[PDB]
Amino acid sequence: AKTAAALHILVKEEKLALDLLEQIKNGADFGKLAKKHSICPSGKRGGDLGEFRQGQMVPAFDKVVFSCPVLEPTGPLHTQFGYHIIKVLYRN
Repeated sequence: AKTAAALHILVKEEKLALDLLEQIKNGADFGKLAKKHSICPSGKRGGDLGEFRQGQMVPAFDKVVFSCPVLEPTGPLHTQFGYHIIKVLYRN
């Protein structure tokens, strides 16, 4: 689509992603979990990038945006920086 609204959490290693995967079902909070675990310069912003086009952050985003349609969180997916879990919205 032209642009998509996406929430993103970047996990350094799968073991933390495994803790993240279980935590959301047991707890359930994608926005707050990004705040708690991102601890990065893009925690406040990466945890809520708003709408952006495929040419901003990372190609793997094209793979998932072309993997699951918007309104359907997907991840954690494989990426060179670690594992990306992304929630897809708007997308237009």
